[PDB]
Amino acid sequence: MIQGVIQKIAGPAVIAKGMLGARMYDICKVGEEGLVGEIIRLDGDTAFVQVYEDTSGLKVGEPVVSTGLPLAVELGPGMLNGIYDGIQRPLERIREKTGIYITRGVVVHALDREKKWAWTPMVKPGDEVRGGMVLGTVPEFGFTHKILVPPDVRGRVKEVKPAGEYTVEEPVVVLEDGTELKMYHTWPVRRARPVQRKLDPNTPFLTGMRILDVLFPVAMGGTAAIPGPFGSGKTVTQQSLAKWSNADVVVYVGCGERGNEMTDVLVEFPELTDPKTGGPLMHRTVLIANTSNMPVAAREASIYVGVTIAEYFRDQGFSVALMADSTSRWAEALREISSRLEEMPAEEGYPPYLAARLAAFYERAGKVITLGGEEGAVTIVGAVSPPGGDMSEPVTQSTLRIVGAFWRLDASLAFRRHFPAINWNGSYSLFTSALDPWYRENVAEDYPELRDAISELLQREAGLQEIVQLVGPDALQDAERLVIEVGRIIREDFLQQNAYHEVDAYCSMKKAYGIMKMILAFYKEAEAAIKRGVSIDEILQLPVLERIGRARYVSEEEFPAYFEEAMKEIQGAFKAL
Amino acid sequence: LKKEYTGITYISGPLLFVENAKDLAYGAIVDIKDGTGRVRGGQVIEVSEEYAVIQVFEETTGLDLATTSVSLVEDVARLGVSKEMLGRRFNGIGKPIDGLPPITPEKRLPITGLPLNPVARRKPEQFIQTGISTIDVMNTLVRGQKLPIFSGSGLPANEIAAQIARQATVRPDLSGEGEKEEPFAVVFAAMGITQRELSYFIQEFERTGALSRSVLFLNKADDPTIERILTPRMALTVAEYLAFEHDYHVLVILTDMTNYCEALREIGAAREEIPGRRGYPGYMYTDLATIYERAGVVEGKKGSVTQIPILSMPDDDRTHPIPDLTGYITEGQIQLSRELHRKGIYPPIDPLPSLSRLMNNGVGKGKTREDHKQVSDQLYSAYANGVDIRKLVAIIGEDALTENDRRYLQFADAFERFFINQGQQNRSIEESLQIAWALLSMLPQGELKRISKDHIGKYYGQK
Amino acid sequence: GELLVATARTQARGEVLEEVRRRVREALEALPQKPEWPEVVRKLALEALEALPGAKALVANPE
Ligand SMILES: Nc1ncnc2c1ncn2[C@@H]1O[C@H](COP(=O)(O)OP(=O)(O)O)[C@@H](O)[C@H]1O
Ligand SMILES: [Mg+2]
Repeated sequence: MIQGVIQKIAGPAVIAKGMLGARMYDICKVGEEGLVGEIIRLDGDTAFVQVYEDTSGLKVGEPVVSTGLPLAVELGPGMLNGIYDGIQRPLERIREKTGIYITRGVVVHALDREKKWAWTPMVKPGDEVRGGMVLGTVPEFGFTHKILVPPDVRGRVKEVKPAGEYTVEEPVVVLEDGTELKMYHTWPVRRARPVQRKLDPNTPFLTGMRILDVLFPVAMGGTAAIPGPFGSGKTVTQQSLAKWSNADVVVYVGCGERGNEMTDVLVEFPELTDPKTGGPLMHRTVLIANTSNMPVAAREASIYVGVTIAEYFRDQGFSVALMADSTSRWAEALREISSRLEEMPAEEGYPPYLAARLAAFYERAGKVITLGGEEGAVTIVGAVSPPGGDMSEPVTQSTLRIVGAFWRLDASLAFRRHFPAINWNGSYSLFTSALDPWYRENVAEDYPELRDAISELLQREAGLQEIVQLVGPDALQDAERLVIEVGRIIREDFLQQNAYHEVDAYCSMKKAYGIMKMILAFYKEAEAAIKRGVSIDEILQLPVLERIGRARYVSEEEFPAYFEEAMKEIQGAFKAL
Repeated sequence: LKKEYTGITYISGPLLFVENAKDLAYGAIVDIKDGTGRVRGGQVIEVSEEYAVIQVFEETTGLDLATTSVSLVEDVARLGVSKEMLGRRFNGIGKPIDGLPPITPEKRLPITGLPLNPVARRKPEQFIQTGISTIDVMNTLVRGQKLPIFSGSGLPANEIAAQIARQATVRPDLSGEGEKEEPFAVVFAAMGITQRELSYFIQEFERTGALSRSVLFLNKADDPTIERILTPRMALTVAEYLAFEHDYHVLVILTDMTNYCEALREIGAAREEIPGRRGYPGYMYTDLATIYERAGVVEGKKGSVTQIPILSMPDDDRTHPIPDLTGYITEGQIQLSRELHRKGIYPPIDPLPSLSRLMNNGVGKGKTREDHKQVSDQLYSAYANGVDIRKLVAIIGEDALTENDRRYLQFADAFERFFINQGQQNRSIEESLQIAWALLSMLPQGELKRISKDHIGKYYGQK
Repeated sequence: GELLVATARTQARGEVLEEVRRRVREALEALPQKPEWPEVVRKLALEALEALPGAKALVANPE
C-alpha cells in the first residue's frame, strides 16, 4: 500500500508523488481505471511510472496504487493454443468481453478459472519435495503437462488430492508447512528461472529450410539472430521456422510487428498438422503478440513474458523454440521512455543499458538439465531490423557479439525473387564443429567433408566474381566457367526454396544430403571430362541438369528412388562424352 | 565496524544517490543491502559534500528508499593475490567459481597499475614458441611484446586462443644454455564471453593438463559490465605480480577487446559525459594504453610478460577505432581471414597482412636458428607473388605461363595447405623450419634470391 | 596426477582454516560466559560512539 497521487502526466509517463516506500519495477494501478504501470527512476517521494496502456484523459490528482510485486506471469496449464498481449491477458476473452477494439482498463486472468483439468498425482503423502520436482500430471492436447513445485518451495507433503476433475486453483498438494500448491504459480519476468546445470549443445535445430540446416546450422540450445532490411523475408522465414521445426512447443513473440501477419498465424495454422505427432499445429504454439499501434511500453513486457514462458516449458522437460521478431522495436521502446526520463543517450539515441539487457535476454537460452532432473532446451531466434538497412547499428552490432548463427538477409537477392534471401558472404554459424558427430551419426558418414566441399565451391565462386565483373565471362577459361556454372546451379537449385509449393517447404537432411551429392558428382565428373577435352557449352545443355534442377521439387517419400535414378544417369551422361 | 549510510534518495537505472557521505573515497567498492538481504556491489563515482553517487553493478529491482543501505568495502579496489592461484577460475571481481576454497592472500594489490619507468625497461630480445607455424616462422612472438589477433566475426578466434594457451612454451634449449627451470604461466582474461564459449574453455583447459599452470578470469555476458571493465586490470596485475616478483615468464591472453571497448562506451555514457569519435569516449586511447603498456621485459628482472589480445574488428575494417588504436599502440598484428577459413584451413592466418614489428630483434643466431629471418622473408615474397599468379591464371589459362610462374603457383597452393593448414598438432620450431625448406624446395636454387649462400647449400633439397 | 595431488592438498588446507573459523565463532558466541564480557561490551560501545561525530542514539540488548 503505497497509495499516492499523480503529479505529472506526459505521454506514456506518469510521475506520481506521495509514494515513499514503493520499490523499483513494481506493478502500479494508475488512475481510476487501474491502468497497469511499472515504477522506474524513483526519487524524493515521487516515482516515475510508465504505463502499459495509453494515458489520454487521465487527470492530475488521480490515485496511483502500488502493488508491491514485479511484473509476474502466471504459469501453468492452459497456455498452449493461446494468444496473449504484452502483459499476458488473452485477447479472445477481451473480444468476448469488449468489442473488436482493445479498450483500456480491462482485467481478465491469464488462465481459465473454470476449465477442469484431469489431475493425476505422482506423490504419496509424506514425500520430500524440493524445488522443481513434479507433483503430478495433466493431459493437455496430447501433451503431458507436468505440474511442478515452484522453484523456491521446499518441504514435506501433508496431503495430496485424489485424481479426477479439478479447476486450476484448487489446492492439489498441501505441504506440512501450511503452504498450498495450486496448478499454477507466478514468476517475476526479469529474473531467470533457476536451473541445475548448463550442458553443451550436440543436437541441431532442424529448421526445414535447406540453407539454414545445412550451411549454417544451429544447435538445440543455441541463440541465433537474423537481421534484414524491410521487405527482405524475415517474417516469412520465421513463420516457416515456427511451422516446420522439430521443437516440441513454439512461442512466437510478435514484439512490435503488424497485425495481418499475426492473423495469418491465427487463421492458417489450425488447418495444418504438427510434424512430430498428430495434433494440429496451433496446439503447440503459444503466441504473444503486442502489435505496432497497441501501446508502446508493453514491448519490453512482451519479450520478457515470451522468454519466461519458454523457460517454464523448458523446466517441464520440453524443447521450446522462441521466435521473437523485431527486438529493435523493443530497443525503440527503450529509446522513447529514456526520452521521457531525460537520461542521457548513448550513440544513436538508445539508452546505455541496451546491450546489458540484450545479453540478459539472449543468455537465457541453452539446453539445460532442469531442476526436475530431466533435460530440456530453449532455443532463441531473434529477428533484428536495422533502421537504415545497415548492420552498423547498436542493435545489430550488439546482437552479433552475443550470438552464434547469424543469418543475414539481403535485398538484392530479395529484389530479384530469390528466396530465402540469405547473404552467403556475411552469414556464419559457430555450431558446426559441435554438430559434426551428430551428422556423422544420424545423417550420413561422409556428411561434413561433403558440406565443406560445397562451402569451398561457393568460396571459389565468390573469389572469381571479382574477375568476372572486371572483365566479363569473356576470357575465363574452361575450368573457371565451370566453377561459375556449378556455383550458379547450387544457388538456383539447392539453396533457393519457395515456401508455397506443397512439397519443398520442408526438406529433411536426407534430401539435402542427396542434392549436395548430386551436384558434387556432376561437378567432379564434369571437370574430369573437361580435362579430357570437350566444350563446356554442351556440358551445360545435358538432359541431367534439369533433373538435378527439379530434384528439390520431388517428394520426401519418393525421393530415394529419384536419387538412385539420377545418380545412375549422372554417371551415365558423361561417358557418352 | 561497518557504517551504513542509509538515507538514500534517487535511484535511477544504474545510479543511486546517498545523502550524507563525506567518507567514501572516489572509486570505492560498496555493498548495497536490499530490503530483504541480498547484497549487491557498487562503485562510488562522484563523491561530493552534499551527496555521493553509487553506480550499482547488477540490476536494481528490490530497491526502495526506506530499507536500502550502502556500506563501504575496500575503499580502493584491491585484489588479494598469491602464488597459489595457478589452478583457479575467477569472475571479474576475483572470487573463485570452481568450488575450491578461497586463496590465502599473501599480498593485496591495487588493480589499477602503476606505469613502468622507461629507464628501467630493457628491450625485448628472445622468442616464445607458440607451436603455430605461420606465427613461429613468419612473425615470431618475442617475450616482452604485445601483438593482437585481428579476428573477424565468424572466425574461430577463441579456438586459436585456447590453442596458444595450452601450447605455448618458452624453450631454453636453443638459447645460450640458460637453466631449463624457467617457469611459465598463462593468464587468460576472457571478458564478455557467452556461456557456450565458457564451457568450451573450461573443458578445453581441463582435458589436456594445462590448467595446472594457467589462471582464468572468465566473465559471461550477463555479468555486470563494470566487472568486465575491471577484468583486464585483474589479469594484468596477477601477471605483473607473478612475472616481476617470482621470475615467471607470463603470457597474457586478453580475449575480446571489442567487448571491453563496448563495456567502456556504455559505462562512459553512464558517467554522464560526452563521447568522442564515432561515439566511443574521448579517453579511449589512454584507457587502452593503460592495459597494453603493462607488458615487457625489465632490466634486472628475470621475468617477462607477453601479451596477445584477441579482438574482433566490428565490420571488417582496420579504420575502426578499436583496431585503429590497438594497432597504434601494439606491435604488429596477425590477422585471420574468412577466405582461408571458408576453404577450410585451421588456423586461418593469412601471412600477407600480418606483421610483427619486433621479430627482427628476436630471431636469428643463437636465439632460435641462423636462417630464420631469411627463410621468413623468402616465404613471404614467394607466397606473395604466388597469389597474384593464381589470380592471373583465371584469365590467362595455365598453358600461357612460363615454367617459373607455374612453379610459383604450385608453391602457393601447397603452402597454404601444408604450412598453414596445421590442424591441431604442435609444430615445434624446427619442424616448422623443415616444412619451410621442404616448401621452398619446390623452387629452383637461385630463384631463392633473398637467402644467402650457405643456407641454400645446407638445407635445400628436401621432400 | 600432480594436479590431483595439489588439489587434494588445497582442499585439505581449506578445512583447517574453516575449523579455525568455527573455533573463533563459538568462542565469541560463548563469550558472554566470561567476567570481562562487561568490559568488552562497554569498550566497543565506547568505540562506536567514539568514531562517529554527532552520535545520538545507541542500540544494544537489554542484557
Ligand atoms: N521461403 C520463401 N518462400 C516464398 N516466398 C518468400 C520466402 N521468403 C520470403 N518470401 C517473400 O518475401 C516477402 C517478404 O516478406 P516478409 O518476411 O514479411 O518481409 P520482412 O523481411 O519485411 O519481414 C514476402 O512477401 C514473401 O512473399
Ligand atoms: Mg517484419
